Amino acid sequence: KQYEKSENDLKALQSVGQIVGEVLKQLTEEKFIVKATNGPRYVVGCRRQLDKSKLKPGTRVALDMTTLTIMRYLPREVDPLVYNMSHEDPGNVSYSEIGGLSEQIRELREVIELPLTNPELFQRVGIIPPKGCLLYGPPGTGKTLLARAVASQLDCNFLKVVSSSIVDKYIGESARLIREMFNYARDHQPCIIFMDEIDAIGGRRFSEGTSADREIQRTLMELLNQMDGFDTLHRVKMIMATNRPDTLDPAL
Amino acid sequence: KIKENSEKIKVNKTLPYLVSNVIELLDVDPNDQEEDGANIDLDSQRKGKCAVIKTSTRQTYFLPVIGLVDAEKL
Amino acid sequence: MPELAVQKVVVHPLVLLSVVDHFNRIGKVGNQKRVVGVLLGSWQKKVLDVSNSFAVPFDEDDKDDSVWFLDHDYLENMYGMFKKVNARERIVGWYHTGPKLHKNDIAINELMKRYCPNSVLVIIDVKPKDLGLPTEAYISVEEVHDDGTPTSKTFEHVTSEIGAEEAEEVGVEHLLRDIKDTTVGTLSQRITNQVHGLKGLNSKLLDIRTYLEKVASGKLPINHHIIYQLQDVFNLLPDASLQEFVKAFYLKTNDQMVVVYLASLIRSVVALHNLINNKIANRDAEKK
Amino acid sequence: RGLAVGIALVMYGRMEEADALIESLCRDKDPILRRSGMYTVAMAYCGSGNNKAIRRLLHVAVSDVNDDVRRAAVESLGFILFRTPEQCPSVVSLLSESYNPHVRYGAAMALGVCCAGTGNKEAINLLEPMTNDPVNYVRQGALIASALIMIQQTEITCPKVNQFRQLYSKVINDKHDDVMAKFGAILAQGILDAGGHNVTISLQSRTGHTHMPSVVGVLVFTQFWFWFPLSHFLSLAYTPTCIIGLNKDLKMPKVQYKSNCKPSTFAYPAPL
Amino acid sequence: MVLESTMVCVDNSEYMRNGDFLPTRLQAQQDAVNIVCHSKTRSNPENNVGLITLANDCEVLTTLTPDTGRILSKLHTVQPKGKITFCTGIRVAHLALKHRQGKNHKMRIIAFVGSPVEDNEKDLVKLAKRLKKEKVNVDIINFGEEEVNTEKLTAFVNTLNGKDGTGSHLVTVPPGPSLADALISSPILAGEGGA
Amino acid sequence: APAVDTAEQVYISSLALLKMLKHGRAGVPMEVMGLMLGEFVDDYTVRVIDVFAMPQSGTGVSVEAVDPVFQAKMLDMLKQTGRPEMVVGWYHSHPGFGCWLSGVDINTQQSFEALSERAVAVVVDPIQSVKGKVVIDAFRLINANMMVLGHEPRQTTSNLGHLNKPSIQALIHGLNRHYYSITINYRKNELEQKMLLNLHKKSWMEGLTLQDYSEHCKHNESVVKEMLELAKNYNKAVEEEDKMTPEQLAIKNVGKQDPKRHLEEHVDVLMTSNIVQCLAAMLDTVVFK
Amino acid sequence: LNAKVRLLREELQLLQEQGSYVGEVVRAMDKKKVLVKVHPEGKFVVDVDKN
Amino acid sequence: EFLHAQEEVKRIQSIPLVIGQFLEAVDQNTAIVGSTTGSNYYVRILSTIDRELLKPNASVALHKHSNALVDVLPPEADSSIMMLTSDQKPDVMYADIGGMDIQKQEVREAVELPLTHFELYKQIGIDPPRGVLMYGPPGCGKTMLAKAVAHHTTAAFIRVVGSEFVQKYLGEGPRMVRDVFRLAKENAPAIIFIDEIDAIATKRFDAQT
Repeated sequence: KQYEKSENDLKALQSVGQIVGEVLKQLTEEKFIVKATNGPRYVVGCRRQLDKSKLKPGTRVALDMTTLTIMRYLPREVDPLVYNMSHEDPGNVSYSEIGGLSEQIRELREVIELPLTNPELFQRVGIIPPKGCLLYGPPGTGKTLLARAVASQLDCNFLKVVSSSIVDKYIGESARLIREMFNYARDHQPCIIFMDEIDAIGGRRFSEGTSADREIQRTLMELLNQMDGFDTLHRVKMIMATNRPDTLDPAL
Repeated sequence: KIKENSEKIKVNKTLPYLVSNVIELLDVDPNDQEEDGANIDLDSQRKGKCAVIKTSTRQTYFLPVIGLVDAEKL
Repeated sequence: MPELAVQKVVVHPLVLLSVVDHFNRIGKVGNQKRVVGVLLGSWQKKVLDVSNSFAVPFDEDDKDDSVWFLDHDYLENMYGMFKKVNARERIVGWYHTGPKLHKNDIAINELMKRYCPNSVLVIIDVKPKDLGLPTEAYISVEEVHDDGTPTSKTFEHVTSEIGAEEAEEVGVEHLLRDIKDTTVGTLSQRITNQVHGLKGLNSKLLDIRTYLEKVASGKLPINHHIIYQLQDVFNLLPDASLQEFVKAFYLKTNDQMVVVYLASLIRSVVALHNLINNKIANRDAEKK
Repeated sequence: RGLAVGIALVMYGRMEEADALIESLCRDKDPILRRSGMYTVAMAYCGSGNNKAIRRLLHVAVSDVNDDVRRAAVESLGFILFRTPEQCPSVVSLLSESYNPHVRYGAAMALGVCCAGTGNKEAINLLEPMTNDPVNYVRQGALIASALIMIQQTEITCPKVNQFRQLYSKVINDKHDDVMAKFGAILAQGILDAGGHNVTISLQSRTGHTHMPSVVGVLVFTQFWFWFPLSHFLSLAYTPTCIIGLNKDLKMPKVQYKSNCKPSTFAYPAPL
Repeated sequence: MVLESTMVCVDNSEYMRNGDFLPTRLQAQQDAVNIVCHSKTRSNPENNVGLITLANDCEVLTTLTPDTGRILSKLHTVQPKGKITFCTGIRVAHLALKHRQGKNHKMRIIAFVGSPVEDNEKDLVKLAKRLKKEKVNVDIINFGEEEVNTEKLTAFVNTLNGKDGTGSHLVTVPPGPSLADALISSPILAGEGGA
Repeated sequence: APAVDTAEQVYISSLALLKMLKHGRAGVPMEVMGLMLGEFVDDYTVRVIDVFAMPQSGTGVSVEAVDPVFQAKMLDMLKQTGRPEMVVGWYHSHPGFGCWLSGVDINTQQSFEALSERAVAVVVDPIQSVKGKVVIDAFRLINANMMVLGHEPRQTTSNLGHLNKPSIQALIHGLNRHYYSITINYRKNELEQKMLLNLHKKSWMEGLTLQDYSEHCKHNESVVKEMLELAKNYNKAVEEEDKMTPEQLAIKNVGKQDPKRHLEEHVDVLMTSNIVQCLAAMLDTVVFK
Repeated sequence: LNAKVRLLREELQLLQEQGSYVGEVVRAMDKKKVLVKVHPEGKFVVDVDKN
Repeated sequence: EFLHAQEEVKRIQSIPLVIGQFLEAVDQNTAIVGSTTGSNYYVRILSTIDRELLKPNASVALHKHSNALVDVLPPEADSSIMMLTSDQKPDVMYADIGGMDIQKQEVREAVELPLTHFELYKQIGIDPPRGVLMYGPPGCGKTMLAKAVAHHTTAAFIRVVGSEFVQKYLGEGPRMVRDVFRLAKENAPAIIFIDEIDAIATKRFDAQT
């Protein structure tokens, strides 16, 4: 049993340190143009054996480090973080502990819960369900308790995301996580995505500030286009949570 | 025979060596993943359990993961 | 078993090479006898690319048809063995070693179908001849005869071409004391092609012609195909007609000449002076 | 290999019979036989040039890109053109341009043999680029060619003689050069100095017609590319040439002879 | 035998379906062909047997192997089409025998008869000269020409005997209930020089 | 360190070489191997008659890659052919690397060396190749010390040797440690050479063939139309082009995308095309009737 | 034409290299090493080839 | 022989290849490139390649063994993004933002009339538009006008998000801009639309980071 495990290790060492890439655009059947997840853009081949048809720009390929030929096909790109968000759906707090808020609770369902089962109900009206939910309130109310509490009771796929540390100073690395959650939800349809403390990403005019005021804006720009820009949601709903709607960008 | 193959592993186990984070754990079978067609058949996905690991040196590396390392933690 | 699944046949330089070698290798069994081998290659492809061949023992009588020996063991062991290395390559069929298509061939073919998943008849005309190709492709077709018995097994020709992988082409050049022959290329090659075409046409017409003499007297059958072909030639009556010329070629060289002269003018001073330097250069070199 | 060179050796001065042998050896499966065929014509023809022999060799080489033949044509020239010793550098000037290292090897070997006894200025310069080229055989052949012309000629005749020794030495001390070159260099040294410049290798004898042992000795010697004890054949090419007298009883008189030149300069000037 | 290449020729005739051997000739010959093979293997592991069919046109079924399995499977199948095509059986066998995976062994043909042999004296005599020159012997087990026919075969077998140390044999098996095995009468299980 | 060894000159047959290319291209990028069949003749020459492969595995060029099942199975069958051949050595391909052996690969070479010490490993490169002369090298493979001492050239005698560089200083160092490039000769002749020459007998039909007249007209039209576009630049070209400096000329008189090169190229296709089509139509007419 | 191919065999082995970089010279030192700053990688003090 | 010699060079020209981008030609023997790795190289140019199409900016291939300029790639190939929002177009037209007449007439004239037909605008005498800036209150809906025209053309609309230019992977960022712009030049005419430049490019940059 031990010998079998030992065997795969040699495969890496023969290729010398295998690297991930993606097919940018297909030049011809033999030659693809690959943009690397590691760095340089590459012109690549394919094994005789490995079919051309399988590779897609929506998905990832692997390359032999030393000759740059595609060894094989790899699955769709998803961030490590997003796998942890999907899992985080049962954080407990039942529907009993969030009561008294019940009138406001009914309003949240109309937006979030109804398009999952049937988008057909809003379709008969001849209207496309309203985009984005904003939860706001004075502190202690339980704006975050509510979003979280229903997600556990149904136990639907729910991405719970902390967005008050997702911005980093690492240019380009902050962008990817924010994109990935929208894309992912379209795939795992139906889904709900809730971002908590996105007051952080809520930006202002700034432009006399530190390096910290600068990173917030890139992320804030990205959200705008993703909602309404030329890209838009469907059955899947995106929920925001704030403390102040005043900290928010005027455009947002 | 285990010891000859592991010796190469031992040198990588010894210093210098990096820390990284796991982007995805694929964990597919060493048994047939699909019979590739085209010019010459065979399988090209003869990879065992695999992981796509991101180094902290802003490059991405593909790696076949061993079976001895517990699957659950990963 | 599959023979009908091939429209077009392509052969690597290897197969043409391999067959000549096998003939000797068996222990020099020939004359009346032939040598066969397996063809390994693709199938379930409209294009048949025969990858390799390896030697097989064989004794053939082609003057009789109730005796032949075919090695059973080799085919089977070879098909079983090969899957691990290449799952696509299977035994594609067998080559016959000339001089032409026989009815003697159906019999040998039948066995090959049973043993091997596929068969195909590639006929390589004898020991090395010709500038072009010597292989013809045939697939065994089942037809009705409206005068004899339905389900007869015969051979119908299919187009023969060549084709091979990149690495192999590169190998041919290294070994060889040129690269390839004519089929069409340069200005010289097109004209050769024309002369190549005439000697080639002439060969086809002899086959028909010798056959008619033999059918008329010596009583070889009268088939509708042979007669249909001959009649058409007289009927169509082609008439020579105008067109296809151009005069452009001269202007282009004239245009280039004026520029070529400006270059020679600058060149002249250096070229002229160099002549003296060379004779002296040889003395200096020898001295020091 | 043994049998192949041996077919060439037996001929000498019987021109016509060799024309038959060479074509047949060239057609064969064996590469070695192709090179031996050239030797066959070189010897049979050495006696007087003809057009026939050079013409035969020449067509095979141009036609094809085959290495083994291409060297053969150029090589074969020196032995046959021997009668007017200038000519071998004429044909070889066009052939030394060739990018094939084979041709380049064969160009140097040819120049070596023809010019050996009565030298040419043109022959010297042709050898220089072969030495330079980095391939192993071009270099060994070039260094041995240089020495052959230079035998029985003192190191004050021109500075080139001196230069040739320094080059040989450079290579043998070095490990940075090729093994094949170390053999050419040492051998080269060996030829130039042999018998302290009273032993010679020439195209013709001082009688006025061909000095058969010298001619024969060089060609059997040039192979060593595979198998190295082969180089020792060079001994037949080495022939002593010294003015010595004869007494009535067959012994050595200590008589004097006049010389037109100062005999002091020629007493081995400039050694290492 | 020790270092012999043997081709067993199988008879499959409309006289093999017969019930002269009890309960059926097919079965009784089936026990015989298996025995002959098990015996050679037990005798020498290096010994090999091959298969060709006498009946109809020539098919080379197996080239040289140790397998009893191949000869068994063929026997179950009957051929109403073809019986004993002797002249041809010898010729394919001689050719076949040459290429071997037990190389530089002696050359032997065992043919089972079990149908009247169609072939006349002119074929038979002709065949004997080809056999001498190639130096291959043929053995006949004769229950096929006592059943309603006179034995043509004996003269041919006698002449063939003594061309080497593994000579020919005429093995006599009755026609009526006695099976296709009465192998006791003359050697064939392994080679012997006598008749 | 002193030992009295001889080098193996590898004589590869035409049949054998071509198969080695075939296998190596196919294996890409994953490294694959196989055994060599041949004969041992003279006192150093191992000749490769033919080659077969051991399986394609991602565990390739290893002891494991070697299959006992293939080897036995072939050898019984080979006895029948009237050629049971010796295993002179083993070939492998690296299309992930050059002529520098891998770390597994050195052990694998050693196992072959135990069986027959006239064993070599030949490296076949088809996309890690820098030469179209077929980048192949031969190694017997002997230890490091032998190079360091300078013993290794004493053992090789009866060699010429050679050195090439597919991939930098690292490869050179790997090569030197081994046994460097030991000489490869080829056993070839004119019959084998003629087989490789071929293309199409179909040239017979094609030399005579000519197309529909409407097509002859399409070609003539397309070219004359094309020639008009380039013509306007051509005027400038002949008036000027005092410059001889390729970079300056390119900007000045549209020297790069030159009207001379292309217009000539165009007159030449049109002329040749019209001649062969026209010439064939007329030839056929006379002859068939 | 012969010259073009002659040149060609040498180029393949020559080209085999660890790459190139582009920088600028801030200052030279008297000893003939030059302090240059490579634009993507660090600053280096390194010598000139005068061939 | 020249052909067989050319074949030497054909084998080196193969994979592995890494893509650089050709800054300029000094000569037809040496040139300067700045590669996608995130490093620039001054490297040698071999034989059997064109510098005719490669003299102005284009993609180029280097061999990873040599780390020098072996081969060439077209200026068209290695385009980071070609199209988006013309095969992803919204179905929104001028009749779902039925009002704002002054605004509707301006967008239509600037964006639609040069894509559909460059000749007519130029014919009049007045230049066809080059750079468009769009300003106003945010509550009007600039993106929506952009949508209507995106639907109507159904070709030559390149949608690029300003965050998508910046990148974690090394050296891609300044390069990413070269690849998309260079493609607009080749498939002329085409419009490049940047949604918000008001949160990617800022008035204050601190440049300590």
